[PDB]
Parts: sequence; C-alpha cells; structure tokens
Amino acid sequence: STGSATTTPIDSLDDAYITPVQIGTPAQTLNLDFDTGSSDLWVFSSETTASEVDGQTIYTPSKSTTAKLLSGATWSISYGDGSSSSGDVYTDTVSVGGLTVTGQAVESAKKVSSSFTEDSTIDGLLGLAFSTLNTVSPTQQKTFFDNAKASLDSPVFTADLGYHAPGTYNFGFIDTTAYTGSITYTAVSTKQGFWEWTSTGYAVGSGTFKSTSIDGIADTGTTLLYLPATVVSAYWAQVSGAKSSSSVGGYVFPCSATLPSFTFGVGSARIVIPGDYIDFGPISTGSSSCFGGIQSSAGIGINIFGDVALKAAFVVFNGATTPTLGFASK
Repeated sequence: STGSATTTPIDSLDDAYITPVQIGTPAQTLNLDFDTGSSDLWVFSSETTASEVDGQTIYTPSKSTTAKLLSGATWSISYGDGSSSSGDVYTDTVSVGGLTVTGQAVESAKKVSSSFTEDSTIDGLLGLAFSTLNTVSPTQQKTFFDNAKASLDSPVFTADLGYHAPGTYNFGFIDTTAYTGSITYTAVSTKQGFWEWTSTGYAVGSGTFKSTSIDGIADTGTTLLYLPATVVSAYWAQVSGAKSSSSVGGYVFPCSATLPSFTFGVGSARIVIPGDYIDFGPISTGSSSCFGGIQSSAGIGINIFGDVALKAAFVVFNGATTPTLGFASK
C-alpha cells in the first residue's frame, strides 16, 4: 500500500504545515501538523476544555462507530517551545492520503496550552519520530508510520514541503519525478528517538564550504533552522545591520536587506536554502526589523533542521531495520 497527501502552509510565513487526516467512521477530517520531531497523534476533540478551543475542528469519538476508549490510558506532552497538551486515548481508524491504519491510537486532548488555542488552523499533531518517544501511559503506543510500515510497498515516507506553496507527504514510495539529481542517504541515530543525523558542513552565500560535523534532527514540526552559534554568527555577519536581539529573542535584520543563501552538507552532496526562505518578516506589524530564519541552537541543547532547511529539499525518511535519511535537491 501507499498514501499521498498534500500539505499546506498555515500562513504567509510558512510557520507550519497542515495535512488533512481522516479519523473514525464515518470519516472526521482534521488538519494535522505532521511532526517528525514527536511521536504522538493528538487531536482537539469533544473532550477539550471549551475555553481552550477557538476555531479548530474537533474529533468527536462518540460519533465514530470504530472508536474504542483505551481504558486507563493517558498522555501528556511538552514541546521544545514550551507548548503542551494532555488527555485520554482512543483507538480508531486513521487514513492519510488513501493509506489506512486500523486501531491507531488517537490521543484526545482534554487540555491544550494557549499557543495551540491561538492556532485556529491546527487541529492537532501527527508524530512521525520513533515510537520510543510516545507519551501514552501506562502502555506506550505506536506512531501512524510504525503501524503502517508492514503494509507499505517500501518502509518509507517522504516530505516535500513547499516555499509559500503546497507540498506533499508520501507514504510507502519515492516519487522520482519530485526531485532533481540523486538522493544522498546519510546515517541516522535513533538513540534519542529522533531522525538524528550529521551534516557535513555549510556555506554562506557564494562563500567556501566549511567542512564540519553538525549533529541535528530532521524536524518538520519546527519552523526554523537552529544551528551552532558559530555557524549562525557567520551567516548573519554577511547581512548588513543584522544583530542578535535578546528582547526579540534571536537574530533580526533590516527588512530592506537581501539575504544570502545557506548551504548545508549531506555527505558529499549540498542542499542550498535560498535567502528568501530565511526571511520571516517584521517582528511586529509595521516594523522595519525582520526576524531571521536561521537561529542559534545554544540553550536548546540540539541542532534542528526545521522547515526552513527541509523545504529546500526532497527528504526521505527511511524506516528500514536500520533507518536512514535521504536528501535531494528539487
């Protein structure tokens, strides 16, 4: 089997991407944030505190003839930015782009933090990291990908995120028309539950490539590119007027600037992020100071190849016995 679904930026800045997911019988379609940095599938629901729901589409398990409460099971998750949610657990039928899993754990939110309440376009998350990170207690549950793996033509999914444009998540096959040149595969460590890999270095604009190992995670659920302070300083030094602002919380730059590209290494191959991808617009409405898409990972504790990086590539998440990551230009 295979699946294929279109993923859509939630706003003009590509702050995140939503993908329609069918849950239950008859289908309830919710737009979820596919997140290769977490491993819980959770949804706004009929059980979510009313004051904490603000425009989202909810899952109503009582209206699903295939929903079964998973007795005793609860979940609670906190994300890298301080967001959180928690609730109870059903199993139900979940389909993504024609690909169906029966008995998928659907984590129903009783509580969500304000940042989720404020994002009216995100109805929940669908985690695609390794199932070892799943927060369901007392019996940990598997991700959608993990559940589907055996049935897929090939045990892979691919992320093809658009810049200010729709893109595609595919399950079970590699669309050879979706990228240019070849796919370069690189080793993954699953020891922290992430799609963790090592970039072979970077360049800024037309500058010479610096060979240097950069350990980080491929994370579709993170907006920006978070890299070591040395790397990030080297980038923003090439932008006149750019500065790190503690009050704003990162590097800012004059909105009148033209940004240089940023290249990262995958083995011997190179992925080029166009400068426009690194512009996240005014820090506040009407401001002439703009927020940068490349930021320091210092104090995060890990480097993150988020959407800024991933949307410049066709990315293969290979879930073979020994997982690997593939990157191609597009």
